[PDB]
Amino acid sequence: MKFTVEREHLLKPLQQVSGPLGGRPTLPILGNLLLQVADGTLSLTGTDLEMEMVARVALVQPHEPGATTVPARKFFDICRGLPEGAEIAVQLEGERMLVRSGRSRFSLSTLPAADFPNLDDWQSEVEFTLPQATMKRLIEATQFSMAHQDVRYYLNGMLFETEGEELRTVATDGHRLAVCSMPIGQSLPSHSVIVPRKGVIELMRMLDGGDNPLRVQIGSNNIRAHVGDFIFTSKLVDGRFPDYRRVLPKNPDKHLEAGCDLLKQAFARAAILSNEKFRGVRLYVSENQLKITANNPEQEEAEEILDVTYSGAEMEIGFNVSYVLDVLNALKCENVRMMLTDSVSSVQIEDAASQSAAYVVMPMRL
Amino acid sequence: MKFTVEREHLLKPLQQVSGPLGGRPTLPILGNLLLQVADGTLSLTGTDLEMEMVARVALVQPHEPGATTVPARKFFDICRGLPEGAEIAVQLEGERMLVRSGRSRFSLSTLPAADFPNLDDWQSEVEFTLPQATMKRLIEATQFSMAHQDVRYYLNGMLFETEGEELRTVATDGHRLAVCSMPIGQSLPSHSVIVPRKGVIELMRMLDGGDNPLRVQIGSNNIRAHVGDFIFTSKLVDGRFPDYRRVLPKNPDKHLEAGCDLLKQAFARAAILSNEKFRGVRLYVSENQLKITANNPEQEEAEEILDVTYSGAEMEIGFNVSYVLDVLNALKCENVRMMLTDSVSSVQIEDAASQSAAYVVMPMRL
Amino acid sequence: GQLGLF
Repeated sequence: MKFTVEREHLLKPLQQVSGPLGGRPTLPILGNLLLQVADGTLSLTGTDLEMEMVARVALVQPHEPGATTVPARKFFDICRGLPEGAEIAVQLEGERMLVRSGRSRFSLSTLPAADFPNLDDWQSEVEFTLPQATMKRLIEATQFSMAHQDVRYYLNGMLFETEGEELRTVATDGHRLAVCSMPIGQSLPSHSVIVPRKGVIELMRMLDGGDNPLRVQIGSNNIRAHVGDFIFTSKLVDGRFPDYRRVLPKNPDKHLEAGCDLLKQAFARAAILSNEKFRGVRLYVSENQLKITANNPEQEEAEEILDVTYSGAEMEIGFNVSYVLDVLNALKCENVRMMLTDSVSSVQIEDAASQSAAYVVMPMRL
Repeated sequence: MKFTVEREHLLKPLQQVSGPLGGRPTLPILGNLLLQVADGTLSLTGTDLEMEMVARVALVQPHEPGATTVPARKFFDICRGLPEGAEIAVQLEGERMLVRSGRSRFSLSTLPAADFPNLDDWQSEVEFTLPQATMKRLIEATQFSMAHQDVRYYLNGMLFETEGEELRTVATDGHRLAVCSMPIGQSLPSHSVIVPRKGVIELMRMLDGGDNPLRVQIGSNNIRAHVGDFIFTSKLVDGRFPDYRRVLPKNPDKHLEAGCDLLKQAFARAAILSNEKFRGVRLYVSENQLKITANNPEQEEAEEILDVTYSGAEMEIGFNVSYVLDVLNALKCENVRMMLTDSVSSVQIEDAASQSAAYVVMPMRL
Repeated sequence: GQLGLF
């Protein structure tokens, strides 16, 4: 295997493919990148067994076919450490790979390419293309609501659903939930799959905000996304994900509308004096007014009064202020609508001028 | 005690006095700021027992004298969380301090001002004024060579020594040493003290990068620095620092000069394949050339070659690449001079154009 | 304390 290529043509690919690597976790081989030269193309692959990130680079200079694996971090650091505009010549020398540039020489240890983990072949059952920004909006709008290390591992991921002419994402940890849907102009079969937490992050990080669209392929046990010269593929999580339709409040008759930023800043200041453990704050809703209060064990107290639009009945309701702030931070709109029922029922929050995304938060008891 | 002050007039002082605090105060009151209103001025003090930072804020609005202590981080967060241009009204009411701004209210728990530590009185024995630029230069040039958590406590700090018209700083961990001296246009008595690591970091933080003069006062066991409306005081370290004069290589006749960046970049790359523990690298100096090599347990090897200016004799010497990198990263010059004697001797490194700062690194046994 | 959605 042999190839010479510009430093800048390797940086992004190396950065992207090193994404699935959690340092030196499982097998030693997983800390290595798979290098393969076939045709006039160099392929780089990083994996963690659960997912895989593949980069393809055009080889305009002379090359020889072959494959091997090398330590990801070191190879990347070497390439990054070389001067800008540097030509990097790489050649496999038996058990080691020689990297040369200018008067800099590096010999890296290898591991048989034949032993590099690879996701078994699978077949896609659903395919569609959509703008990168759309996939970005979908993930960002709900990512913060995925569970982290919950026993019900199926919650430690994000649901991706194709329904009608829309793609939807759902995330929840049992206390709060986020759902968002966008139209892709393509008639799609009804399908639902759970993407592992790390896959969601990798997918998100894989977007360059470019104009080039994203090609998504979904199978019974895998999901794949092609962006430019990168191909990401991840296994899916098994288990029945809760139905957001069953979680959305059934009778949120009381509707409060307020400026998202004044609301966020008020909750932010009040949170300072909330219990560090439970983060509870109290909301007192009255005609066109919202009063937010917080107190902690040492009996300190925060009180915020805001003008809002509300004509319903008076009520008090508690919430984990972090869950509320997470929502207001994700909405980043002008005004938000809070739809309540009672003090022991969840609340649905959403942009006052858009129902494409909805958030559900269970109140706290106190 | 009462006062009303605009938000932007409190943020800078609050940030500065919260310097000595660390999220985990060792004593409850150390997590509080002492607030004192007297003679039209509001003084704020933060301390960790070993050092204090005092800020004086002029009160151009109605006020009442008095003092108390309140949670530093909570008060700071409330103040910065309020909207720009906010008027912050504060008043002590027994066991709590009330903070009001617009329709936001906060009640903070207090601790008696009488219980706040202050370091029992001391007497200045040496005093001098210097440009903030000089203090910044002295600290930046040597800070990295201080020991990190060494049993010989006095090595974890920085030596400040006055000699003739120069102020000098020395730092060493036993393996490498940094020394920098600068004239300060004053005839001073020969004196030296050791400033604790924490105190050094604080002195640096208080420099605002302007023309405000820096007034320094040194006592048998304390050092104090005054810049603008800020006063920093730290306890000194009771130790017997080593003499940099006695560590400087005894006449290193072999002078090698090279570009600092090229030299740093070559070392940076070679270090990638060095032992992740001993971080050893080898240098081969010959007629106008330098070859840096490195290898690890995995049997990986790195080699760098570069043109330099050298007329001396050939030799092979080993060094901890991190120690070498720390020096080159501290030097912000065009060319560096390395002064060697032999393979078993330490090397002295300097800006090729300035002897103001010198660095000594003990070689590694081959 | 905290309530659960499901």
